Amino acid sequence: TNTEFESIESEFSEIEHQIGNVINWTKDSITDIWTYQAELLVAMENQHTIDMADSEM
Amino acid sequence: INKISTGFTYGSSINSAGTTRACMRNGGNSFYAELKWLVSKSKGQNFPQTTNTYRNTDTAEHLIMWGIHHPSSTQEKNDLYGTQSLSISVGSSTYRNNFVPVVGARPQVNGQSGRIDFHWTLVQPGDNITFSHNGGLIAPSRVSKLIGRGLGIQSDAPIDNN
Amino acid sequence: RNTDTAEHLIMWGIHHPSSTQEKNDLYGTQSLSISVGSSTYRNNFVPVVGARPQ
Ligand SMILES: *[C@@H]1O[C@H](CO)[C@@H](O[C@@H]2O[C@H](CO)[C@@H](O[C@@H]3O[C@H](CO)[C@@H](O)[C@H](O)[C@@H]3O)[C@H](O)[C@H]2NC(C)=O)[C@H](O)[C@H]1NC(C)=O
Ligand SMILES: *[C@@H]1O[C@H](CO)[C@@H](O[C@@H]2O[C@H](CO)[C@@H](O)[C@H](O)[C@H]2NC(C)=O)[C@H](O)[C@H]1NC(C)=O
Repeated sequence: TNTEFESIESEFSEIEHQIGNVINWTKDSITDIWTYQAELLVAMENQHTIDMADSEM
Repeated sequence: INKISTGFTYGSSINSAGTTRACMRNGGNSFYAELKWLVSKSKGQNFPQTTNTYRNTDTAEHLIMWGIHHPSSTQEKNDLYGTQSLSISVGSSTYRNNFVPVVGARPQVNGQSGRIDFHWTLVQPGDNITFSHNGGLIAPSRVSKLIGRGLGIQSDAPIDNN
Repeated sequence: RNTDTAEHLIMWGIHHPSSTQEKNDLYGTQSLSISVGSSTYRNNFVPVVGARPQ
């Protein structure tokens, strides 16, 4: 469901402190969902593959 | 980007060919390619008061930008503009603001001890934007328009075409 | 004076004449200036004349 993403902060200039923190908070809080979501999601695919293949025998 | 000229015209007593050493081109004094630095024709003479307007007729809004001058010492504003008080009034059907040059000492940057600060606004189609300036204005001579959608990359890696 | 149990919203406005002939009529020839003040909010304004589209 690809959606293009832009830049919301400058990599060479500076940002205001008040708004920079809010941007920082959201990013670190959104990176914590993908990391947690990916670990468990894969573990539930490794788990099923082992069980599935052993029933075929 | 697309550029559309403004068509501003100035009187006999206004010199729209001001140049500074810090913006060089071809080894000679120059200024910004799209902004005109108005000054008095003869040093010391009071700047005449003038009013200007931009008449939009295209189908889309244009981005108009201008600037104001902040001299470095009382000996300067008395020369470039004159002795009376300076004040600039702007007005459109949606944007109103007022500014005023103010002089004060500063550290030297490049070869100039003064400053110029820029503003901008969007002029909607079919509208008029007015510049009522007595002195210190750095008027535009072209107004840009932004068209289309694209992507903006902020990096320093070498370009690759294959 | 806000003699009540809850805070009230207060709103006001300032005039910006259209020509020197106008301010000299409505108000006068001296210099205009407005000063506001409370225990938390302090600000100052000033009418300024100019030219605008109608
Ligand atoms: C928002 O997040 C960014 C990224 O996490 C923060 O930028 C980082 O700011 C720290 C200082 O608070 C920088 O660390 C220092 O940088 C230089 C490296 O030469 C040096 O002074 C120190 O050794 C130290 O490492 C860090 O480099 C910087 N990160 C980037 C990528 O520029 C930012 O401060 C956060 N907050 C705000 C309000 O922007
Ligand atoms: C902007 O300026 C134009 C002129 O460049 C104004 O057009 C005039 O409008 C009046 C009032 O309706 C008409 O009587 C005139 O005939 C118009 N002049 C021309 C040359 O067509 C226009 O009103 C100004 N304001 C806006 C909002 O566009």
